[PDB]
Amino acid sequence: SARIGEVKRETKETNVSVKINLDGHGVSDSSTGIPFLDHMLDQLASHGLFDVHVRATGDTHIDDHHTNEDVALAIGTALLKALGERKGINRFGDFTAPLDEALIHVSLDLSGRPYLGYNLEIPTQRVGTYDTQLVEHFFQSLVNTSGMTLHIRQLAGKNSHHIIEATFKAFARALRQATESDPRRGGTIPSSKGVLSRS
Amino acid sequence: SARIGEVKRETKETNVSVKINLDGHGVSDSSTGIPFLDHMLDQLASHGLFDVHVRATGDTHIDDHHTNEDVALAIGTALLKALGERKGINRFGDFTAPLDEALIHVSLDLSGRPYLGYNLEIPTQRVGTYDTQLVEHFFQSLVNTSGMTLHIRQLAGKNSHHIIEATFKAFARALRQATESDPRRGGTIPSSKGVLSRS
Amino acid sequence: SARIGEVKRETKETNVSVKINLDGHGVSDSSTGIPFLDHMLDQLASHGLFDVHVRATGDTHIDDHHTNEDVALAIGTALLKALGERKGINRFGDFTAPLDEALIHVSLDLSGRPYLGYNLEIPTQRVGTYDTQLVEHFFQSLVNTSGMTLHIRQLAGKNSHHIIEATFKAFARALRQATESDPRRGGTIPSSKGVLSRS
Amino acid sequence: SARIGEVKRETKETNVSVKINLDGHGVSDSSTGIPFLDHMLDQLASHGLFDVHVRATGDTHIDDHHTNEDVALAIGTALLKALGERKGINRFGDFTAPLDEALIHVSLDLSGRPYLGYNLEIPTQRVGTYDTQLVEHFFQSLVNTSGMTLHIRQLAGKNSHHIIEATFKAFARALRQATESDPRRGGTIPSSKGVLSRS
Amino acid sequence: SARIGEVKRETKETNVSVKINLDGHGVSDSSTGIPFLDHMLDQLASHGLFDVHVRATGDTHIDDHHTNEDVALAIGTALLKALGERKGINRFGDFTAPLDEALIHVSLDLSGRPYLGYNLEIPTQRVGTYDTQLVEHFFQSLVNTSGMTLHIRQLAGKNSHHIIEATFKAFARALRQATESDPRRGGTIPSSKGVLSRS
Amino acid sequence: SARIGEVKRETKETNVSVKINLDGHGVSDSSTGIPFLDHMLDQLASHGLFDVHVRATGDTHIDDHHTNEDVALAIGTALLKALGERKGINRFGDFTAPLDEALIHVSLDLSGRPYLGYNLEIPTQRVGTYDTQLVEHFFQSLVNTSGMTLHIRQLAGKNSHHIIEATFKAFARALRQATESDPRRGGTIPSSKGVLSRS
Ligand SMILES: O=P(O)(O)C[C@@H](O)Cn1cncn1
Ligand SMILES: O=P(O)(O)C[C@@H](O)Cn1cncn1
Ligand SMILES: O=P(O)(O)C[C@@H](O)Cn1cncn1
Ligand SMILES: O=P(O)(O)C[C@@H](O)Cn1cncn1
Ligand SMILES: O=P(O)(O)C[C@@H](O)Cn1cncn1
Ligand SMILES: O=P(O)(O)C[C@@H](O)Cn1cncn1
Ligand SMILES: [Mn+2]
Ligand SMILES: [Mn+2]
Ligand SMILES: [Mn+2]
Ligand SMILES: [Mn+2]
Ligand SMILES: [Mn+2]
Ligand SMILES: [Mn+2]
Ligand SMILES: [Mn+2]
Ligand SMILES: [Mn+2]
Ligand SMILES: [Mn+2]
Ligand SMILES: [Mn+2]
Ligand SMILES: [Mn+2]
Ligand SMILES: [Mn+2]
Repeated sequence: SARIGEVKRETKETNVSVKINLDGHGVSDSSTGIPFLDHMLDQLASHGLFDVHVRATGDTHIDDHHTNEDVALAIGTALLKALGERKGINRFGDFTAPLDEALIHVSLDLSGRPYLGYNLEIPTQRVGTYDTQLVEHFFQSLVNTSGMTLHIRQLAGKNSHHIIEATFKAFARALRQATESDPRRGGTIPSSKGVLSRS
Repeated sequence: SARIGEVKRETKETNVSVKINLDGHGVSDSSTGIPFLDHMLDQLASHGLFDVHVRATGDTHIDDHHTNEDVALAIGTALLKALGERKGINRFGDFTAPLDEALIHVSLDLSGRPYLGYNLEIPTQRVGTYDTQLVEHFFQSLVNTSGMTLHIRQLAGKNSHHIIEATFKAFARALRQATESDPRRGGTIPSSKGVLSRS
Repeated sequence: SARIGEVKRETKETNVSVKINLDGHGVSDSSTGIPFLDHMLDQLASHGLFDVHVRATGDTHIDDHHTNEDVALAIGTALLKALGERKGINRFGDFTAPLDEALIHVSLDLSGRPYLGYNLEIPTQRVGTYDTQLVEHFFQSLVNTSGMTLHIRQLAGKNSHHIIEATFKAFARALRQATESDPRRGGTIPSSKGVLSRS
Repeated sequence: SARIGEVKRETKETNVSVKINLDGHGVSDSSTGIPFLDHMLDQLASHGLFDVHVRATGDTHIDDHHTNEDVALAIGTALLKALGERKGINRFGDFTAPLDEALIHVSLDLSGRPYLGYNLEIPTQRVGTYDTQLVEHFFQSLVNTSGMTLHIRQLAGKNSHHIIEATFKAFARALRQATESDPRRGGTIPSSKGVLSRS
Repeated sequence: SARIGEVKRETKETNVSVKINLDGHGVSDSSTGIPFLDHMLDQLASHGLFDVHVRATGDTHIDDHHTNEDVALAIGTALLKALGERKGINRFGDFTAPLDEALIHVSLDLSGRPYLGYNLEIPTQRVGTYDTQLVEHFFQSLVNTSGMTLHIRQLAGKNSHHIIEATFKAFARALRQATESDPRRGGTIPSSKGVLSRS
Repeated sequence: SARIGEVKRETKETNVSVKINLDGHGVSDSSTGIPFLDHMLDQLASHGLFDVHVRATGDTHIDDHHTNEDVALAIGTALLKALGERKGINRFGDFTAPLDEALIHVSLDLSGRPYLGYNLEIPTQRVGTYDTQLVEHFFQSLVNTSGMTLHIRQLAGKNSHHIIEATFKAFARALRQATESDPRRGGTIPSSKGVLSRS
C-alpha cells in the first residue's frame, strides 16, 4: 500500500495541513499563502513524483517566516510518518540538478538523525515577494522533524529563482531516490545497527 | 518505436550527416575527418548506448574548427529531433566519470533552454592533431541546437586525453540517463509548466 | 515588403503574443504586465524604429521572472521569423549610448549562433517593482531564440534605471543597424560560408 | 551464477582469507583483528549488498598497518577474480553519501587500471584504536590488486568516524552500481577497446 | 571609376601579386599558400566589400612568416595606390565586431601616418597550421605600406579562430567605412592641413 | 639461465609484443611507431644492459597515447615475468644521471607494490612529434604492471630531450642495479616478510 503521511498543526501564528504520498504520481496541490513556495513545492511533486497536498494560513503581514517554517515542520513530520520503520528503502539519495546557469547538488540520508549542511549564496533578498533567507529555514525545519541528514551545495548560479528552483529539483530527485524501494535488499532495514530512528 | 533523429547540413565550409538513435545498442559509426573526435564519439556510443552515425568532410586544412562545430551543431539538432516533445523521460542526467587521474562531473537538463557551464583546463594545446580548444566548442554548439542545459566540471586531471575522454564518458552516461524512460511518470511531460521547448 | 514576425506562446505559467516589424516606424505597443519592461520596449521602438507589439499575462504573483523570460523568448523567435534567410542585411550592429552618467556599449551579429556576453553591474535590486536580475535574463532568452551573438558592456553608470535604459537604447540602435539593408551588397547573404542559420 | 572471488594470502606478517560475492544479499562476516575496520567492512556489506567474508590475523602489536594493508590487498584480488572479464556490467559507479556533517563523494571505474585519488583530511590520529592514516592505505591497496580507478573526495566533515564511515558507505554504493548488470548492453564488454584488463 | 590598386613584389623569399578594388562587390580571390590567412582575407572581401585578389608563393618550409609579411606589405601598397590623394572619403573608420564570445574593436584613420596599436592575446600558438604571432605582423606590415593609423583592441574572446576572425571582420567594416565616399564633403581632402600623405 | 619475459597484448587500439632479458648485453631492438620512445628504449638497453625487443602498432593518428601506454604496460608485465620470485636480487636501485644541464634522480624498489612518484616539469609540449605528457604515463603504466615502487625527481634541466633522456638513463641504471644479483645474500628473498608479490 502507498506510504502516506498526514499532519495538522495550529499555533497562534499559523494553521497548516499536509498530506504526502511517497508512492505518488506527482499530484501538485500546494497552497501555502506564499506563492513562490507553492511553485517550489510543485517541483517536489513534478520531479519527485510525490503527491503533495499542503494548505497553510498564517501571519504573513508580520513576515512569511512563521508560515514558511510551519509548513516545513509539518512536511517533515508527514515524511517521518509515511516512512515508518524505513524497511526496504534505498535510504540514500544523491542528485545534482541545473536550472540554466545554476547547479545545485543535494545529498541526503534518511538516517533518523537531523542535520542540514547548506552553503547557498542567493544574491538578492526577495524573489517576487519571497524572502530568500527563508529557503535555508525551510530545509532546516524539514530536516528537524523528518530526521533527515541533508546537504545542499551551490556549485554554480546567479539568478536567485534559478538557484532556489534548482535546489528544489535536486532535492526532489534525491528524496525520490532515497524513499524508493531498494530492489535487492529484500525488505530489510538498511542499517548495520538494525534500526533507523529519529530518537 | 526507437527515437531516431537525422540531419544533413552543408555549407561552403563543411558537409555533415548525422543519425542518432536514443534507444540504441551502442553502435559506433563516426567518421568526421578528425580522428580524436571520432574516438570521443565512440565513447558516446559505448557508454551512452546511443547508436551514433556521423559523416563529415570539411576545410580541415584551414582548421579542424569548422568541421568540429558543424558536427556538434548537427548532433544537437539530431538529438532535438529524436527527443520530440520529451514526454515520459527522466529529463535530468548527472554522472561523474574518471579516467585514471582525471575526474569529470557532467550534469544536464533536457530543458529546451541552451546553456553551457564549462570549466575544463586542458593543459596541452594539441592531443594528437586535435586542438583542445575545440572541446568546449563541441559542447557549446551541441547545447545550442539541442536545447540542453549542460554543466561540465573538472574535478581532477592532468593528461589532456584523459580529461577530454572522461568528459565524453560522463556526458554519455548523463545523457543516457536523461533520455531514458522515467518508469514512474506515466508518459507525462516532466515539467510543471506543461511543455518543454527550444523556443 | 516589410519583414514581420509573429509569435504566440502559452504555458501553464504565461501567455504571450508578439508581432515585430523590422521595417517599422517606431510604433510602441507593449503591455507585458511588467511596467518597467514596457518602458524599455518603448525604447526599442522609439530608437530602433521597430514596430513592437507585445501582450503578456502570467504568474507575476510568483515572480516577474517567467513573464519576463517568455516575452524575451517570443521576441527572439519573432525576430528570427522576420529575418528569414538574412539576405542583403548589414548583419552586424555596434552602438554605444549614454543616459546621463550611464554609458552602455552593445555589439551584435545576426549570425544564427546564440551567445550573450554581459557585464552589467546594476547597483540596486528593484527599479520600481522590477527585479534587476531580469535584465540579463531578458537578453539571454532573446539571443537564444533569435540566434544572435550579443555583447553588452557597461562603460559607466550608477543609477539603475539609467543603466538599464541606456542598454535598451544602445541595443535598439545596434539591432536597427544590423537588420537594415546593406546598400552595397546586392541582396547577397552576408557570410563567407554562404548561409546564416540558427542550426 | 553468483560472481564469487576467494583469496588466501599468508606472509611472515599476516594471514588473510577473503570471500566476496558481488551478487550478494549483504551478509556481513568480517573479523580482521581491527574492530574499526570490521565496522567499516560491515557498511560495505549493508550498503553495497556484497557478501563480505574476511578473516585476518597478524602483527598488530607492531602496528595495525600490515594487517590493514593485507586485508585490502586480498579484498582487491577477490574483487578482480569475481569480476572476471567484466562483461555486461555498468563498469562506472558514482555516489555521494553523508553521515551527519560528513559528506564524501566516491567515483570509480572498473577499468583494469589502478589509480587512487584521495583528499580526505581526517582531523584526529586515532578513531578508537585505529590509526586514521590506514584509511588511505586500505583504499590504495584495494585499488592496486583490483585494477580499479577510484576517486574519494571529502566535501564536508569534522568527526573522524563520520568521515571514514561516510567514505565506506559512498564506496559501497558506487561499487555496487559499477558491479551490477547494465540492463541494456546485452552482455557486451563495456569498453570501446574491446577488453578490460589489469595488464 | 573604381579605385583599383595593383602590386607585384618578388624577393628571394617570396613572390606576391595583389589587386584590390576599394569600390568592389566582395569578390573573394585569395591564395597565399597559408589557408588560414586565405579564410581571413575572405572576410575582408565578404564584409568590407573589397574585391580582393591575392596570389603568393614563398618559403613556407622555413616559416609562414615571410609569406605572411610580404602579402601584408603588398596589400598595404595596393591600398595606398588605390586611395590616391584620398579626396572625398570618410577617412576614419570605427567598428566593433563579435564572433561568438570574441569581441574586437577596430578604429583606423587613413592619415598617411603608419601606426599600429594592438593588444590581442591569442591563447594558442597555432590555429590550424597558422602561427598566431603572425596576426600582429600582418597588420603591422599592412599599416607600414598603406600609411594607416590602426588600433585593434581585444574586448573579449577565448577561441583563437574567433578572436582572429572577429578582428578581420571588424577591420573589414572599419576600412570599408573609411574608404567610402563622405556624402557631404564635396570631394574635398578630409584634412585641416590640406593634404594626406605617407611622406 | 637468463631471466627472460615475453608479452603479447592486442586490443582494438594497439598491438604490442615485448621480450626483455634482465641478464642481457644491451641489445637494442625497439620499434614502437613512436621514434622518440624508440630512442629512449635504446637508453634502457645501452645503459641498463637489458636486451630490449619491442614491436608495436596502433592508433597513432588519434594520439601516440594508446601505443605509448600499451607498450609500457607490456614492458611492465615482461619485467614481472622475468623477475619471478625475486630471489637473490639487490631489489633496490638508486641512481642520478645527468644529460648536460639536466639531472634526474631515480630510486626504485622491486617490491611488488606499484607506486609512481614523479615531479618532472618538461617545458615544451612536443619533443620531435612526441607529446611530453606521455613520459609520466609511460612510467606509471610500467609500474602498474611490473609491481615497482618508482620515484623520479627532476633536480635540474631545461631542454626537454635532455630531461627525458636523463630520466631514461637514470631509470636504466637504477633498474639494472635492482635486478642484478646481490652477491652476499645467498639466493634468499630480499624481504623480512618472506615473499615479494604484485598481490
Ligand atoms: O545508523 P547507521 O546505519 O548510519 C550506522 C552507524 O554506525 C552510523 N554512525 C553514526 N555515528 C557513528 N556511526
Ligand atoms: O521549465 P521548467 O520545467 O524547468 C519550470 C520553470 O519554472 C523553470 N524556470 C525557468 N526560469 C524560472 N523558472
Ligand atoms: O558564419 P560566418 O559568416 O561568421 C563565417 C564562419 O567561418 C565563422 N566562424 C565560426 N567559427 C569559426 N569561424
Ligand atoms: O579502456 P577504456 O575503455 O577506458 C578506452 C581507452 O581509450 C581509455 N584510455 C586510456 N588512456 C587513454 N584512453
Ligand atoms: O593630418 P591631420 O589632418 O590629422 C591634422 C594634423 O594637425 C594632425 N596632427 C598630427 N600631429 C599633430 N597634429
Ligand atoms: O614488503 P617489505 O619487504 O618491504 C616489508 C614490509 O614490512 C614493508 N611494509 C609495507 N608497509 C608497511 N611495511
Ligand atoms: Mn524561525
Ligand atoms: Mn520557475
Ligand atoms: Mn566557431
Ligand atoms: Mn582513449
Ligand atoms: Mn529563467
Ligand atoms: Mn526612463
Ligand atoms: Mn604499507
Ligand atoms: Mn558507526
Ligand atoms: Mn618579419
Ligand atoms: Mn571561420
Ligand atoms: Mn591512458
Ligand atoms: Mn638523444
